[PDB]
Amino acid sequence: LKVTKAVFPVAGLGTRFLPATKASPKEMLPIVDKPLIQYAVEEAMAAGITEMIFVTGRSKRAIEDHFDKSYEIEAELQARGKDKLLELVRSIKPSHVDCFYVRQPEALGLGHAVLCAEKLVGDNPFAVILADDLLYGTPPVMAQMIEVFDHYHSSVIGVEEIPAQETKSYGIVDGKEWEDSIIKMSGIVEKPEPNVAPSNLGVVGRYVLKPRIFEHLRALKPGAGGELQLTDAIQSLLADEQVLAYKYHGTRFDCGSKLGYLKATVEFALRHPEVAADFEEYLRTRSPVLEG
Amino acid sequence: LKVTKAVFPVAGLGTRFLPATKASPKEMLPIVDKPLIQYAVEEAMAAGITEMIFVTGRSKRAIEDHFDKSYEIEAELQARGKDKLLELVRSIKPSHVDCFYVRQPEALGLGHAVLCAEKLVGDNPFAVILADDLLYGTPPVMAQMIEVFDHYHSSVIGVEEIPAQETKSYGIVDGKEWEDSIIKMSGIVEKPEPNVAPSNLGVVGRYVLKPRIFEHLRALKPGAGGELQLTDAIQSLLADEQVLAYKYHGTRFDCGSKLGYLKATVEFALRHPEVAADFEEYLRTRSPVLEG
Amino acid sequence: LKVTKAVFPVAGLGTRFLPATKASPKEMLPIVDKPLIQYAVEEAMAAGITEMIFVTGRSKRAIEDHFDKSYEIEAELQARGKDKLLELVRSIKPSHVDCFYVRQPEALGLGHAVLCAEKLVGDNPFAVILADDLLYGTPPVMAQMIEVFDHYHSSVIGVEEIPAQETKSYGIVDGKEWEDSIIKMSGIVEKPEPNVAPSNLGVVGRYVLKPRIFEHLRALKPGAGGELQLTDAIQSLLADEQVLAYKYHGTRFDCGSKLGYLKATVEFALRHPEVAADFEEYLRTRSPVLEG
Amino acid sequence: LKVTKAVFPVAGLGTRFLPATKASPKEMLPIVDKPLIQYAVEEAMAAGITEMIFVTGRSKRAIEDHFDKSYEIEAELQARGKDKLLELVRSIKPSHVDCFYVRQPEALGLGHAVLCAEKLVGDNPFAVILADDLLYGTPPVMAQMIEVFDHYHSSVIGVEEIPAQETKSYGIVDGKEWEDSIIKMSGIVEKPEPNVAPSNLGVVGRYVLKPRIFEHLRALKPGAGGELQLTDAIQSLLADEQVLAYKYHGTRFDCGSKLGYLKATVEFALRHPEVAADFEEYLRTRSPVLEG
Repeated sequence: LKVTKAVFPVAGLGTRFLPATKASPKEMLPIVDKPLIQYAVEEAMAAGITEMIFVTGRSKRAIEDHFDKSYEIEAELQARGKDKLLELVRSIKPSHVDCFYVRQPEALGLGHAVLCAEKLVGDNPFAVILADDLLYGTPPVMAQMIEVFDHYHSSVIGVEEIPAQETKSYGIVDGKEWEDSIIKMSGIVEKPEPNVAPSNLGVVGRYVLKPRIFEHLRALKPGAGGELQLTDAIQSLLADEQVLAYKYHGTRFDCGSKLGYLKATVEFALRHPEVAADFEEYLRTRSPVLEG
Repeated sequence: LKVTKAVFPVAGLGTRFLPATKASPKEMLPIVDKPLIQYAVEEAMAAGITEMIFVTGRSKRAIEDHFDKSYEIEAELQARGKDKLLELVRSIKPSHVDCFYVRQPEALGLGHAVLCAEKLVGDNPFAVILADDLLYGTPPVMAQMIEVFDHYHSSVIGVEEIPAQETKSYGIVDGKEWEDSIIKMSGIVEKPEPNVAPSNLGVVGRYVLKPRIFEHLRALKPGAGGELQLTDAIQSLLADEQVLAYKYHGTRFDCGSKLGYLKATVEFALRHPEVAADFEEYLRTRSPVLEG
Repeated sequence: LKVTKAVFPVAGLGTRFLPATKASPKEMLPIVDKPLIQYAVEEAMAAGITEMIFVTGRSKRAIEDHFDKSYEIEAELQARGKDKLLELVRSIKPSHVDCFYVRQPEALGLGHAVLCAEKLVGDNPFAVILADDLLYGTPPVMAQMIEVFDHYHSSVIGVEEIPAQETKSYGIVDGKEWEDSIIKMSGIVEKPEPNVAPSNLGVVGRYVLKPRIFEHLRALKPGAGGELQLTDAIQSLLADEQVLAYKYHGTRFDCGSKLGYLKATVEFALRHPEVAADFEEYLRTRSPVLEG
Repeated sequence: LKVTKAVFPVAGLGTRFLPATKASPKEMLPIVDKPLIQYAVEEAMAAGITEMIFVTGRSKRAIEDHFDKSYEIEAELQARGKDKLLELVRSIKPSHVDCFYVRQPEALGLGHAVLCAEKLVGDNPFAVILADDLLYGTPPVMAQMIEVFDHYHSSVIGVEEIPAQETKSYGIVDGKEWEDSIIKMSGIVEKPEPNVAPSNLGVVGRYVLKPRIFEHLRALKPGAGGELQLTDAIQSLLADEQVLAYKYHGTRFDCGSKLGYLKATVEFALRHPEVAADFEEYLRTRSPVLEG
């Protein structure tokens, strides 16, 4: 059983980024020169995934027009004779990668977004990648997680040791450590108060899910708006079969926050061949007072 | 004669920002949490301008959907009970500000973009603002320039002392200094070699133009694609009436370049009440090695 | 004072055409092979008008994409070598015609839509054309009305004799005939009861307005939703200066109704070079029974 | 093995409908008050199909916005208190129906569009429905064809008797009749000359295909542009397993042609609750002269 598909929820309101996210989801925010969602798709590609399923909401066109062919932009590029840039634009969606679109009509949360993709995933394991968790890993984090999935044939939840006083911001897993970095999960709890959290292992926006999850999602009684909690479906699933938590190696930038977006911008600029040296020299010599 | 209108060319390919500008013009790039074009519109508003004319090209919808009312986003905001954010979203286009759209069908340069707006400006003086020149001024730069225009009733070209070896990147003005910061222009030349440049005063993306400019634009024989050089029209205009260069005070970020975009991000983050303190402490303590 | 501008309110919900108008304004409905709004723009062009001002609302993109350039459609035509269809596509917006867009954020009616366009019209007389009134006239109706305006330099209201029992569907004018088909208006009333209507001359969706109309729209007490009844502004205007009603020659199809749209389709098909002869023969021989 | 999925190629350039199809695919053309593609989706729904796969090209947004939720149109309906029109709008995409989108970046024909959808169909039989073939059948034609598929578990090709001199416009099947209206196919040929055509049974835009078809599409030598002739893949398939042609009962309108579109408009108008009686009376009494 090989994972060839990834589901990307890309209806991010980005309240912490208004007004920038007025007309585009937060997953389209650029880090230096590349949208968050493209980093995420490239991470999926590095894990062997070739079918990208985008679950869109408002401003779907920012996502669609990013990955779909643009005749007008290739015209402008061809007209300016910019041949390297032409191939850069084509590489956003290589020929062997497919992009499919499905709608989440109402912003009803992650579990609902996953369930919307059910009949596009079919009877197949699949990745779920939240692009506002920007991850740097060697190899990429989803590639690490596909290694785990290929070995154990169990769902894999990406987790990270987080500060004990911040457990109210994370889903928190419980279980016994198995091998290095792998926890056989006995439970998952959504945003526990620090004094009740069963561990310091918080869920990050990376999952490999076996298709049985859809069955458990469908069984949940929804909330007020109709929200389905993916955590409740995961909790229900591990009662029936093995579910693993994987402590990935790498660095996370929480680009659901402006601070994390700024850290990501700084770190990736300093790795960017076009600007790294000049940007470092700028940080070293900048004046503290902005003159108007 | 009061300036109530501003023309914003917003068909920026952003070759230096591909792939981020695949589906949105470079003028929509965010600085922390606000698109460049919104900074520019706010600068025009600070100068008393109330009619915003956007000259669009590819991906016009990123611009239109930013300034036009969104029913879906206000629905999401109302559904989440986020009332301060609701007013933030409404303030993108205050009730007393109008936004009009006109097309530049082909990317044929700035003079062509200005001429496309002729019959929307009418027989009125108007501002031209290039949003990828991000300016910080107290008061804002266009407000400074409208002060000059209201006093002299002559076109005003925003200029800046630039390094002598970089004159090939700028239009360069010539003339006699009049009062503090004001040059009565005798000529303007597009991108001269350093050893021939008549001054070190380079044109930045800010203009106040009297409507006679349209006549001079129309008189120009176009280039290969049909490009019209605004510089040639300005050169032609000053032969007939007074045209002034204004040395504004403030700081410019060249956000047509990735480096300038990064400097702008850093400087405006350190002024941003939500992140300034944490971002400074991050810059002070960050590790030099990114761990994968 | 020549009329060079026309205002086209194109926020038509087409409740009578749902679900067809789900994602497109009713003014984009095709008559045989051409949208209603393109018939209206061609009528304006025949009257010498060269600036088209579209007051958009919901689904603005169907209108914008129709009149703006499309590279992808021209790439598909180019790839199929289909040549005459290129001149046809280019003819949708000839080089000497400008298209400008302004938003009516809330669908508040015709008088309000006219006021939204004020700063695009400036201090100029202008046509107002409701495209869901499809008019066939030789010469075109707006061309007839501009001839009237050029002769009298007064606002012109298009009218037609309507059945006496239908006056509650129309604005109804009153006055005295002055030359063949020209009424010097003494009054206008919005939707009178038949037994109270002062004439049988009902207003159709064609106007030539002098810019004094904007001051009269502002003087109006708004309706409960904020509507400004254009009829009441015309009533106010004619107290200060001459306003004329013009009994145009030609045929109207009320394409605000499904029945008028079908009649229009039949009549224009029977004049269409490609289908007229074959469609008439089909209407002559068609079987009344539809086999299922 | 039930058919739950239908593939709708909707990249139709509608060269015969320009300029109407400038900004909208021909499959969005309305018949009275409903787009062709919605008739096609309703026919699929009547056959028990619940996953609609749209293979888009140029102007994908007209198709997407038709089937996806619109908050602004529902806000305008809500503000006008128009209630039954809400159920009508919601009925465009009922809760139990999923809409998925895949791109055909280059307009390379039907067989190629079917292969583009392969990974959305998976290992499942599927319907293929060309919406510009408007079919009226009681029960609907795809419902008739699914009954055939459920009975024989073989691919089903929709066919109709066509005039012998028109075979160069059709794929033409050959075989032996097996039950009323069912032909066990021995061959199929794309557009034979009349004197060479093996039958008068022409293929219409309705198919039920088993997923073995994808392997046969891949085995085909591509056309000069990269096209894959679906007819040749069906010819290849029937050498390995049973393929049936089904002579449906009902009436076809070729809405790839302006004349068929007009006939469809007339016939469906004459069955429409709101206009049938009044439209028939207009056709009976209409004057042949159009007054200008």
